[PDB]
Amino acid sequence: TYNKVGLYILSLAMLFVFIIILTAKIPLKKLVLTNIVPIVCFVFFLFSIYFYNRLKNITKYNGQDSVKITSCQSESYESLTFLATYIVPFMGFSFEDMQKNIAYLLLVVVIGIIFIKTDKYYANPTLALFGFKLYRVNILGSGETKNLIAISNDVLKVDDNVYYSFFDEFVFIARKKI
Amino acid sequence: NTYNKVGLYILSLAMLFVFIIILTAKIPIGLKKLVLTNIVPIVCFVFFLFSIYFYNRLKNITKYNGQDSVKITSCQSESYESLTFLATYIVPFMGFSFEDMQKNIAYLLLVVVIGIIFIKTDKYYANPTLALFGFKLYRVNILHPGSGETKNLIAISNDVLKVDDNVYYSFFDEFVFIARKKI
Amino acid sequence: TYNKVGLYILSLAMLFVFIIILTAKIPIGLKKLVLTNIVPIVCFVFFLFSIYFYNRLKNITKYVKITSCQSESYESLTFLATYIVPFMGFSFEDMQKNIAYLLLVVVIGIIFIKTDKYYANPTLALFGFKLYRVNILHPGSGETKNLIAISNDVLKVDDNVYYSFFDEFVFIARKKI
Amino acid sequence: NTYNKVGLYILSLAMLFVFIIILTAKIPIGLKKLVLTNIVPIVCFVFFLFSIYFYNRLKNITKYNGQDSVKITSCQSESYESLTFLATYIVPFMGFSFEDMQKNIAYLLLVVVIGIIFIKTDKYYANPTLALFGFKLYRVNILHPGSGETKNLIAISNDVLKVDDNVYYSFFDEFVFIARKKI
Ligand SMILES: CCCCCCCCCCC(CCCCCCCCCC)(CO[C@@H]1O[C@H](CO)[C@@H](O[C@H]2O[C@H](CO)[C@@H](O)[C@H](O)[C@H]2O)[C@H](O)[C@H]1O)CO[C@@H]1O[C@H](CO)[C@@H](O[C@H]2O[C@H](CO)[C@@H](O)[C@H](O)[C@H]2O)[C@H](O)[C@H]1O
Repeated sequence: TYNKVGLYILSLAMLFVFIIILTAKIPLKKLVLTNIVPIVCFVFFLFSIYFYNRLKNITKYNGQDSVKITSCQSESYESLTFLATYIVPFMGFSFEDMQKNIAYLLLVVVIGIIFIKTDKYYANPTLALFGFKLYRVNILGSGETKNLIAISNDVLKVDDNVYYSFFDEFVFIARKKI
Repeated sequence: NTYNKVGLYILSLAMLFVFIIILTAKIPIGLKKLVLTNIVPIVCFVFFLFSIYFYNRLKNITKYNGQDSVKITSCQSESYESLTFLATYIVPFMGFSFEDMQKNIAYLLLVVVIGIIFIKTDKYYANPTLALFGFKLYRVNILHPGSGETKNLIAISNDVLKVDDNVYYSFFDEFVFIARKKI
Repeated sequence: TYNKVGLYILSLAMLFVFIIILTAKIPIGLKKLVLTNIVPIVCFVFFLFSIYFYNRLKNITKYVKITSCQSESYESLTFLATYIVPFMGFSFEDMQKNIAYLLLVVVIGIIFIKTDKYYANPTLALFGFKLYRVNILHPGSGETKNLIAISNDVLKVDDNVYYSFFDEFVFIARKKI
Repeated sequence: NTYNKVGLYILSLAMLFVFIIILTAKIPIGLKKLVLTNIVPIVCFVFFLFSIYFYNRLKNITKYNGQDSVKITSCQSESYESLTFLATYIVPFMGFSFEDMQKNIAYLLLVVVIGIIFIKTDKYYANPTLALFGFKLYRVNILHPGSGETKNLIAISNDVLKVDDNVYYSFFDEFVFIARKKI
């Protein structure tokens, strides 16, 4: 599953637009040699667009059905991920001096280690602009399935057809068939 | 009615505008020069009159000529998340230097992006600066007499909501509304 | 009982030591040297006021049965409100920054603490103070409930202490041998 | 036993020393005045070597053998108090450009006073930087085969603790200890 790093690029997906705005020493290969982080962020933005297309067409396949939807509930977001991965790199990447961005980019490592769990890096509140929503679904053929938090592009009513992909053993992708 | 939805968010960020005009302004007549070196203070002042306008709108929205008297069955205090304060107000006090307009453009884009996120994830009342203007969250259950029943609605009002007293309503979405006490 | 400002000044006692170290600009000394550092003069006057309030709070209680006794679990949010943010604001070399940080002190005053439990700053624990939750029973009708004590010493069930009532929720007491 | 307590607190304040060393360090035969010019990274390097010395000391407090075996009756998770991260780490990140030694002396007094409250109020293990070195809190009801039974003690350990397994006690106060898994 190489798409696991695809969601994390799609998790940020708009911070790379901010670094283009923030660090841009525009007035030739000299201008290419003066700023490098804009080029890296542009490559990552293009990769984010490609992973968005892959996540868009990744649910359309020949997989012969998952389940009818059983009892489920909403999840909502964790704002600590948005304070960790989005505000602090934004403050790191605008200070100049070459010596403060290293400190703030180590602070984001410290917050990512000690304040949030390893598996809960997919619950980014930035991943709400692209029509995404999580529902915790108890899937019950397929078999018994519990504690599987599903990424969905629409609402999830009960007792209806749904196609599935798989992302991890905690998370997966679902699309509603009518 | 999503126009007032972004308006609650822009009302809950007026003290940020006050912090910006306090932190930024360079007051020593002058006409063009005083306008030119202070563009961020007058922009945040325009945003401040926008927030005052939306305060006037949120005060006047309740008397909508409906005269409804929906009663209260269960009510309990919700409180704010108290991280939405840290998500919008930690920015100008972490050392952000308002020197070039590129950084101010990036900051305004961050405010717009965080507003779109907070609108879409149903966290536009979660900012704890809403209690500064006076607004208390109550998880309340209205009766809606004679035409059905609702469940698990979040109400914002500037007065105390006890149990079993009829109120008005002014809905934002299907989940969030605003009441005031009948007198 | 105006002594609520007595405990508030004693709560910020070690803060005024910081501002003396921080914002003083002492290098021949004239009256001008006194008049530039007006803020250290006010902080020193408040420090002597805190010394007086320490000497007064040493013997406020002058000349009962205790039922419940639980720990209080000191809140750190009052420490983030009134201690580290004025220390941030008071060293920035221009007036607008401390004005802004004092305004944020006001904001993380009213909008966060819901200030009736402002007494529980952990700087008081430096000055030999401990907090306990108590229900009082006495032949003074014992009617007060959900009472919280601030003391220099530990308490337990049925401990003879002298009440020195402070507010609706607060008193000061020590045990009797 | 307060020496081990302030050792645990100064082990918690380790990435702050690393952050100060990163944040203020002047990168520019006779070049021997660099110790005089760069005094803050030198004293923070001395502090960092001290912090790793208390870490190496705390790694083998439980190595002291006395044939210790006590049976754990219950286990939970307490988790670090999230607010105490902001009380010791917000100083070099909410501004505070390092300057003449008056401000550094004030910051040293603030760190010392922070330690003086945090020892007295029993919130030295509450710092969440301790999980970076690897430490998981477990509220344990532990029964001693001996004089009596103890209740509601907070345990710090480098291993995961299950139900009914034996540990080694290294009591700081009567409330906390650092333990290792029986093997
Ligand atoms: C401008 C400068 C000053 C501003 C200060 C303003 C206040 C800021 C404090 C904010 C803050 C931590 C933020 C940490 C900093 C983040 C990195 C910082 C980066 C910069 C370097 C602490 O907030 C405080 O936390 C205390 C302990 O949590 C709590 O006390 C309590 O004591 C008793 C229990 O011991 C108890 O009995 C008592 O009832 C309480 O009261 C306090 O009431 C509360 O105010 C809030 O964090 C909280 O905890 C989580 C995260 O850990 C996180 O939510 C999680 O849990 C939810 C439960 O449902 C769940 O719903 C969420 O899904 C989940 O995710 C949220 O964030 C927030 O819920």
